[PDB]
Amino acid sequence: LNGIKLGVYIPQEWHDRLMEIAKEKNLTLSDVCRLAIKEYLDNHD
Amino acid sequence: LLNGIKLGVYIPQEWHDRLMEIAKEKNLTLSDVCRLAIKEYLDNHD
Repeated sequence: LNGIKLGVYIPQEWHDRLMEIAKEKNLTLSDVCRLAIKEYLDNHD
Repeated sequence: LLNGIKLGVYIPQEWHDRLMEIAKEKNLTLSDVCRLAIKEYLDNHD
């Protein structure tokens, strides 16, 4: 994407479970990452 | 090596500057805040 980069390290299995979701949905791992981010941010009004 | 793999995810500024603000109120790194944004998300896929 554009805008502001992230350089987070996460648990190896997490990644995988994020890579299998991204497959299943026809997204990339960034896409699904933004998904969880925006979903988090939505929780916090 | 608890953590380990790196992500590079290009996200809007708004999500960026705003995640930052949550961190400072939970006292966390910008990075903690995502780690759980992600974990919760992965939890909510059963």
